[PDB]
Amino acid sequence: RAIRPLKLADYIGQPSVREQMELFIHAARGRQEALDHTLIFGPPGLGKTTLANIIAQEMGVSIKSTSGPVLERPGDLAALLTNLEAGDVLFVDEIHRLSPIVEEVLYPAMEDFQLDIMIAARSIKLDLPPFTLVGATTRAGMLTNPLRDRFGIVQRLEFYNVEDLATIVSRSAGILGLEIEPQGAAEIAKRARGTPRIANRLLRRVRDFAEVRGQGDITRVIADKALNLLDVDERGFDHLDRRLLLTMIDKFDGGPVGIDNLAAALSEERHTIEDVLEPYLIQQGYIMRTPRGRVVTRHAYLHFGLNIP
Amino acid sequence: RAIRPLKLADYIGQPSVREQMELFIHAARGRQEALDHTLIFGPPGLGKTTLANIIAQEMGVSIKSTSGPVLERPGDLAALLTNLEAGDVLFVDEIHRLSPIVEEVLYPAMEDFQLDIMIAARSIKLDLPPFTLVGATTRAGMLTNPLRDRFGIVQRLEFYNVEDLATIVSRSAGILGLEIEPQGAAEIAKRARGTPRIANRLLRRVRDFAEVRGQGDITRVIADKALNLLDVDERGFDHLDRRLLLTMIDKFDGGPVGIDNLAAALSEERHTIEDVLEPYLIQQGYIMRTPRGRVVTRHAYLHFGLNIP
Amino acid sequence: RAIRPLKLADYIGQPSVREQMELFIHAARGRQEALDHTLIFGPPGLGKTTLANIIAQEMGVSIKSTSGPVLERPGDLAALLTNLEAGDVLFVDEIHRLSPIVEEVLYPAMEDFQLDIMIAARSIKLDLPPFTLVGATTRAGMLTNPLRDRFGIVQRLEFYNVEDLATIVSRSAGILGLEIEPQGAAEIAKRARGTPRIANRLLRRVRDFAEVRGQGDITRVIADKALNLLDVDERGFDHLDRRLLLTMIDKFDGGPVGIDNLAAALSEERHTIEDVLEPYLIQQGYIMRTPRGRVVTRHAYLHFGLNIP
Amino acid sequence: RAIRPLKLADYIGQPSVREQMELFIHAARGRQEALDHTLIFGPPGLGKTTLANIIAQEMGVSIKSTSGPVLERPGDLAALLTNLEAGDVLFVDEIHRLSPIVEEVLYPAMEDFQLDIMIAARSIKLDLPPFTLVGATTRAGMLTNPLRDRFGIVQRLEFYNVEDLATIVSRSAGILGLEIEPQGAAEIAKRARGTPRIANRLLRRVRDFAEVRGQGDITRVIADKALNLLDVDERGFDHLDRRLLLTMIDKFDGGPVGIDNLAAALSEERHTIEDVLEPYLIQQGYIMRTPRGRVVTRHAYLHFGLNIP
Amino acid sequence: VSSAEADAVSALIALGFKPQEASRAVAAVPGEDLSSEEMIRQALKGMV
Amino acid sequence: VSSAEADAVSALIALGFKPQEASRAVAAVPGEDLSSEEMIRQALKGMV
Amino acid sequence: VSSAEADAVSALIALGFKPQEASRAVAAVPGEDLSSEEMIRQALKGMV
Amino acid sequence: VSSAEADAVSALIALGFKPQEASRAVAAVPGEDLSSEEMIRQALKGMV
DNA sequence: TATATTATTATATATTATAATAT
DNA sequence: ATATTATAATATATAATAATATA
Repeated sequence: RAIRPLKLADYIGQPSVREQMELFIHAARGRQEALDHTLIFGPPGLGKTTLANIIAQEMGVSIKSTSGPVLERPGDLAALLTNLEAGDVLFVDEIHRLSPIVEEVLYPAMEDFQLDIMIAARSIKLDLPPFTLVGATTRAGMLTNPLRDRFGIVQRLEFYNVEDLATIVSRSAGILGLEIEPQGAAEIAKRARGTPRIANRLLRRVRDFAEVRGQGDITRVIADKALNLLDVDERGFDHLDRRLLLTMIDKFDGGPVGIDNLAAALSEERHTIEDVLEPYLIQQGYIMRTPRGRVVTRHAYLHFGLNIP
Repeated sequence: RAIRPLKLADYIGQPSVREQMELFIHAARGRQEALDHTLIFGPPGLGKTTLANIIAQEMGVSIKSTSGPVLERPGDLAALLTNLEAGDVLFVDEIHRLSPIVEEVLYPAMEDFQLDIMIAARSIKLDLPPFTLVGATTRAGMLTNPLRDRFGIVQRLEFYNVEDLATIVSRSAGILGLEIEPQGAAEIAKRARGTPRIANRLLRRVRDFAEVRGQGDITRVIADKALNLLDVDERGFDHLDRRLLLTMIDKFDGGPVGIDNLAAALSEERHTIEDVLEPYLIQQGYIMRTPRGRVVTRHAYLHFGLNIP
Repeated sequence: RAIRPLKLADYIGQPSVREQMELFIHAARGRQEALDHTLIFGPPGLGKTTLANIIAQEMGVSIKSTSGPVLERPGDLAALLTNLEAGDVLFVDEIHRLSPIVEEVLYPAMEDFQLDIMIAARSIKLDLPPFTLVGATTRAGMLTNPLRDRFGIVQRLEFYNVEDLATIVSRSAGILGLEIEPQGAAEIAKRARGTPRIANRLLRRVRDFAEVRGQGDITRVIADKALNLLDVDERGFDHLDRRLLLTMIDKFDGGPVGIDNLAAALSEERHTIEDVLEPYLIQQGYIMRTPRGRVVTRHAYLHFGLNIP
Repeated sequence: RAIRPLKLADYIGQPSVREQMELFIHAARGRQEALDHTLIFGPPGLGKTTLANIIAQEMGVSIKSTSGPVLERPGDLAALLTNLEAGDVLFVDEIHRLSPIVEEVLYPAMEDFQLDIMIAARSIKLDLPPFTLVGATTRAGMLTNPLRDRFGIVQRLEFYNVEDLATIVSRSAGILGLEIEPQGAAEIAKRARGTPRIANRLLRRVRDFAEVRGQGDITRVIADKALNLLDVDERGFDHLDRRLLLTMIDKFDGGPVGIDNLAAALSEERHTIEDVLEPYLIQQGYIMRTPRGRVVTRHAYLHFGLNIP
Repeated sequence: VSSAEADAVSALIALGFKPQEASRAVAAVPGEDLSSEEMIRQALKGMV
Repeated sequence: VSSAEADAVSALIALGFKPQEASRAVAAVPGEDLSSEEMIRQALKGMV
Repeated sequence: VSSAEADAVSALIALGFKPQEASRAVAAVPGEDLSSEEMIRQALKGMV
Repeated sequence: VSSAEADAVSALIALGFKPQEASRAVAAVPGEDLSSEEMIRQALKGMV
């Protein structure tokens, strides 16, 4: 109902995610048991912290939704440890971006809810109340696997299909109070590059654009106006993406050839291309840079309908 | 409240290795001498310090739990050696990470318990008390050949046998108070991942399942419900792993692959895959890793009825 | 307090090798001058450092022991040469991994102990004292051809046969005061790949077995029960070795795959893999090496009662 | 005293190559110039370093020598060519291993003995004094054909027959001054392998029996006990060649075999075997070269005592 | 301060603080004649 | 410094200890001109 | 720091040497009253 | 100190030794009455 | 004097590289 | 007979610390 919805049925995410470890934890809560540790991870900008905050609020427990790179010091870590009580829960964002001292002071906490601090000098035995840490990282491959042993639950994120995207945009437009057509929801889902939280941001932007030039209802001409304004159509092709693929088909026409060469042809930084442009079409069956080189399917050619055998 | 076998005789899971370590315990006690240097290596995270504490209990003498960063200088380890007494022991870790100056300092320390140091050149000879030098690393292969040859006993560590894994699962469920089934215990031993910590995490999660889905009861069918609602295969595959298999047999169709293309198409960090999902199946051997691209082995082909080039 | 042999006849194995080296010893005695520089090639487990020490005492010269991996810069070499004097010798091992500038420094240093490297200004004319550099590497193929050609004494060090290994076990038990049955000596000699270092280690394990489970000296029955308790068959198999055998004959059908793939499957080093495998695999004829891979023989497959398909 | 050949009369080698280099030197001296860039592709070191020393002796100038892989940078080559004076001799072994930029810089050196480099880019014009480049490499087959096209003088080398061993016995043993029997020299040639280096080793090692025993008897077993094992049926070959014949006959049946298959069977470098053992064994008619496989001749079967397949 | 507060301050510098802020944290919420753990716990929420 | 003290200081310097703390530990516990091994033992008995 | 020095550095860069090595080589020799080509030649003749 | 000592220092520097400890090894055993190769030998025996 | 202004010691990270292979 | 590029090293921009003239 807010900018970020609250109830779990508001955000019908991955049906496996929506089914597993939600009804299970809803039944398991109230058993006088402190919950164990949990990861949600995937592409960035997907509001995984919002999902964890949601999980905490149907658990009805005090939560401190925190960011790891903000909390670099062990002192604020211990401050958040003494902030909560028995059987509580803590939320941290981007745990993999921390100084090691964070992890070797949270290791006794993971072990036996213990705050071992050093001051011959001797370390001091300081127990902590039972708790829960949830992990909210973009990528946790660089996270150490002692932690991966300590964290008991992992959940991944993936690009959303058009049905989940359509349901999400319809629910969030009902949150936004729009008069969008179901065809409007489908066209908004197609224009968006998945990313349901960023898709919600795009829906808010498109709603502002439509309210600037009209009412809250969404019509196919308004969708075309937004697609031409944002230079991204329902095929998801960026203007730079469309221009570069037109350049590639204008010279090699699906010819499998090397990247440096195409980067010099486009006069663009190839690493920026690597980390932005082709992954998005690479999640679909569009771009297939081979050992011989780039291969683009004729499905992408169907944007203009010209292809060769 | 972590897992701990109280004695090496009480230890289960590697009954043969339990027999040789009982042999070693009786060798030290019956001869009333310091036990030989025993080389320990296996899984990286297993609570080796806890095992050393159990061995300390078996001897009845203390063991100074030390590691590579603990003994990065020869000075503090020499100080501990001076603080060592007759018939003691000293746990050492990250010996491969340790400097070669530490290695030459410990050469006379285990060479009949002596010490040689220089001061125009002058020689100073020192003696050391007899003890059992303990060398434990995650991988013993980085150790220099003369030092390991000068070392005595070598002990390999590994995850338990499938029957031993099921026995340990049954013991932990009795510790956890779960009304487990031996068929369910064998199911967990099949899904044991080679990791007793993650295995015990699985026992916790299926205990949650049997609390919320079963009537506080654990059977084979309850275990099958839990490990059908989750990422399950008796080898240890996940829907992560199933997705990797589908893409690998789908994108390049059982050929060598480009890791950048894998990360772009799969939409996960390749480092996360090669740190989490790849190494277990490499231990399973179901892939072969080439300098031109990793290809799955015949297990994936028979897993889906696929041909061989 | 060590049981290291220090006699020429102590390493009576490889009698043609020992006779030729005795001829070289009497040659150096009759020369009363600089020896030809020596590159002995031989896999470990054989006491090759002990052999270098023994021939150094037969020269009546002091020996300094180090290796090629230890050295990293020709200034360290020059320091070692200055420490050596007339009538000295320096044990060097694994010279293949060494900086080349060390090699061009040592070319005149083995020509006539000379060093004429550049400081332009005045260059050095370092003519070293008369002492001959020796090498005790494992394989000379990975050694450079100019260094292999320039060094005078070259010899293969080989695993010892059952009679010499049993005699070595008997004489070491004599130093240890222990008594061995000749049949037990024969079985432990034909086990452990016929290598005196591993033979002595096995002797220590078997005498510990006779200290714990036995009540006296070692017989054939006591030794056999020791090997069965240690899970050592007539082939001297290790548990990791049996695991590798199972993987190569089952997962890979003889294993026609490179050493990198199998070493990663074990998660162990290439050098560790080979120096375990070849000294027993080659002498038993259970695997050969192909550019496709170290594929096992039919003999290895039929060892476990498996018929070749 | 240097036992190595100094003058061309002292040189022992191919008479045809000797007359060819004599007429090259006469043509150079008749032009009042140094010898031009002579290409000598064949056995590296054997008759190549000695040939460069012959050129230095005939021209009466200082000689500087290096290697192919040593000169990684063209700037180093330009530095040494600037340091080379007029008419000086340069010996580079393995000239085929140069990076192409080194060869591009080197092309004016055998064009007109000047640094007429072809290179934001400035053509440096260094005063390059005339010099003789002793082009040494394994063969001209893998040589770059601009380089092989630009060499003014081209010649070859071959492994020598028993005449070089006879001339070595005539010359260097007289330089040694100790008695050698003529038929004793002939039976020494059973293992001399037609090699001047092996002949030098035999000259150094015949003295071994003379200094162990003052009686000085000369028999066939006395001449063989320097290398007591015969290591051959007859005429030159060694234990390594014995292993080669064993793996051709017992394993590869003496018939066709992949070159890499035989190389991995030897567990040795293909290039090392092909440069050392292959051409001499082909010379005595033990192997013929075929692209489909390395098959051995009638000599290999008949010397082994078995029938010809 | 007492031995408990002194050990607390030593732990505070030992984890990264500086002595004067440890001192005013102790002085803000002083502990009286009990074990160190409880009032260091209110100090660590008192420092928030 | 005595011969045993100087040898012990050089030994602890080679062991990685700072020369000041090595000299303090060597001159603190043992007596004067005692056996080098035992006073090295006593100097290295110290811990933090 | 000189026009001839800069020309020598650029020539050694074009010849394959590193700019840092070219600077070290042109600073290693005190080339004075000489042309750039001959100063480069004596610099190559200098160390070797 | 003489030209042999400076040549020894420069040769040890070009060999890769650190200049301050190379200079200390040279100055500890100078070749005032003996050759540069001999005092380089004695210096290289200093740090073994 | 303490302070900005020069030295000099690690540490990933965007580079260079090769092989083997389709093509 | 080109390229290409999938794995492998590598070298320096950016962190740090230690003298040093100067109002």
